[PDB]
Amino acid sequence: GETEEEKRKREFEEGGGLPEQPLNPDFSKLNPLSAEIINRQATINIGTIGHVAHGKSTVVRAISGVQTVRFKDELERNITIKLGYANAKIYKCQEPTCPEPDCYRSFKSDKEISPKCQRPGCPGRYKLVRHVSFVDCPGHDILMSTMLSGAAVMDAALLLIAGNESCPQPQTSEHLAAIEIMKLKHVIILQNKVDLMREESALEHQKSILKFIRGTIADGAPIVPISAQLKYNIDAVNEFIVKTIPVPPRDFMISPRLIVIRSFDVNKPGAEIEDLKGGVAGGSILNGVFKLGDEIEIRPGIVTKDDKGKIQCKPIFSNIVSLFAEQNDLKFAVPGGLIGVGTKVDPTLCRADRLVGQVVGAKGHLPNIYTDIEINYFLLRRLLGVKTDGQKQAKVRKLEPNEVLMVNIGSTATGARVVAVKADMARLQLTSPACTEINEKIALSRRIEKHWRLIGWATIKKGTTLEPIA
Amino acid sequence: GGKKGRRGKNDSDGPKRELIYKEEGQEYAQITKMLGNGRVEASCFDGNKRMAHIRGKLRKKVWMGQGDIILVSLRDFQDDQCDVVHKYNLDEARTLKNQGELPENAKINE
Amino acid sequence: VGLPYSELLSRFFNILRTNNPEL
RNA sequence: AGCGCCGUGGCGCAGUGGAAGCGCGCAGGGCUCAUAACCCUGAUGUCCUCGGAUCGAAACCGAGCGGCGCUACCA
Ligand SMILES: Nc1nc2c(ncn2[C@@H]2O[C@H](COP(=O)(O)OP(=O)(O)CP(=O)(O)O)[C@@H](O)[C@H]2O)c(=O)[nH]1
Ligand SMILES: [Mg+2]
Ligand SMILES: [Mg+2]
Repeated sequence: GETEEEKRKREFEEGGGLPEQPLNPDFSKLNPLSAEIINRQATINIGTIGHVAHGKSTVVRAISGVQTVRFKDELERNITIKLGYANAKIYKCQEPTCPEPDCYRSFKSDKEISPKCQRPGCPGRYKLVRHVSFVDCPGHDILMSTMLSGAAVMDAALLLIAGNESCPQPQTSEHLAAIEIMKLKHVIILQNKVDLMREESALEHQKSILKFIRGTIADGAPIVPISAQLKYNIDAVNEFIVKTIPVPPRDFMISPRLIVIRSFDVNKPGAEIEDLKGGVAGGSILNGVFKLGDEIEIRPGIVTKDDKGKIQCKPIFSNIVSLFAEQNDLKFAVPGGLIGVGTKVDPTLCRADRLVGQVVGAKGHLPNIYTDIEINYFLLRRLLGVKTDGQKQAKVRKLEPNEVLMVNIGSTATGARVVAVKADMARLQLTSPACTEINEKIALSRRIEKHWRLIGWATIKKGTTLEPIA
Repeated sequence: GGKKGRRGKNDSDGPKRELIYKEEGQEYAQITKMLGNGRVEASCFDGNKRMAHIRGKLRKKVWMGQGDIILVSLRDFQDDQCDVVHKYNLDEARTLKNQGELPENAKINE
Repeated sequence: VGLPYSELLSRFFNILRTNNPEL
């Protein structure tokens, strides 16, 4: 007799609803597994990598249930530029009787804290063990800047390989090596095509996968069959996420910082402009804790060119009006998660792909912007992502002076020009300004086959500073 | 129409003729395409595409077009080519369609 | 180690075989 | 989601303030010994659906339906 919405509301109320975060909790006592932190904010960012026409948004919605938009009326089916966003709350069943593999379950953002166990015969609830944010990375040969920026943001990885297609996929190796660049070993390999794969052919494909990942830094990466259309084998993914991936070191003494990947203009059309909202910076906090109503500034900010050819950088000052997590308004920010900081920044400033991978620092801290950067780069022997028909896969050339190369400094995608080349170090001149705070591991890509190709990793060791104009 | 008609044989067989069946090599076929030099292409009801000559007593005596049922005599020495011998005027073709001497997958109706 | 892979793949195959006899 | 466009008789179009339109199709007839060309006559609607004024509505307008294009996926 009762409607299904009434049933869901009753379960939500019995499940504890969504407890509201305290206005000023004791910050030094909070951990990424605390109830006030875990109930409304994710703590681990898990990225998805895979070839095009393989299925990652389908896998994401199978795991989390939050769909990726796949927008712009022309990027709906082919590729996506901006990373996808998804949210899954990991739950475990307390009862010892039910088997461990199906104890875990990833539930949507609006799921209750203690929802009922959907398994027939088990009257138990669910315990929220971890909150994770699932982000889709673009696996396309030209789509590397966004992919590398996401990999920088990511704390865990999921590689997707199609069993029925060719066993060695060079774009998968590209993404795996890019993840190896940025010091991330928590990778869970997943086979997308298990429904349409034979008994011995699947074993051969798994053996080939094990053969491929032998010399790479990642060694004990778990490998798990999953389904994207039948939407099975999700609980094992939750178990492996909980076990193989521990909490990255991220606590409260570090200075507050933000790395914005995407920007949104909050202005609903049709309704009169009298009721509008400011500008949203979609950023991950790799370090620091934020609250409601803080004072921040985007260090690279506005880029302008004078009549004399000088690059002026304006730090975009902004008061944080609010911070939005996946579900509702929060009062404090847990480090290591993607958050939409809705500030007084112009919605016009957050209109296009403008605030794509830019660093933001709170007032009382001075990240340093640079024009010429003294970098230390390491290359690989062979280019990854090239499909050669059985003859000596592409060989990496040493970088030449006065060559335009795409450098992803943690989040900033800049076209650097080589000033000089040394045995292991180089000088890069940037027309687009970029910052440096502590390390900001750098991904290097070269234009060889008409598109950006990853060549190796690099680290900033020095830079020619520029003093921003207030 | 024209003054040609009075020069003709005046062979008026308007009444319903008795249709002729297939005899030891004579087989039914369907005109697929019209070619030049008084020659046609006939898809026979055996999965083959034979080249059928527009033949004597038939050249300028009856006028035949695309998609016409036809009776054609083969040649044992050369199977590829054959000769159109008789033409059925779309009425007894229906009768053969019900009796099904030809596969019914070849449906040609006005 | 690929030990957790084999059991999960076998469970997947059993589920597909039972739910979809046409395959 | 908003805004711009539209609402065949089979298709492309036209006037929309005075009531069924043209052309191209289709059917029949005519010219020609014969065909095409050409000429003549039709047989097809809810000029999308619900209302307001009006001798009059399809228009003029509004209380909506459906399809296209710009903003563009508008946390
Ligand atoms: N039959 C079958 N189809 C699958 C499976 N997994 C994914 N797909 C197909 O993937 C297609 C698109 O998935 P999607 O995740 O959106 O593409 P994508 O991999 O993100 C594109 P990019 O790699 O550039 O990001 C779906 O239509 C789906 O049919 C699978 O396991 N079986
Ligand atoms: Mg996606
Ligand atoms: Mg006579």
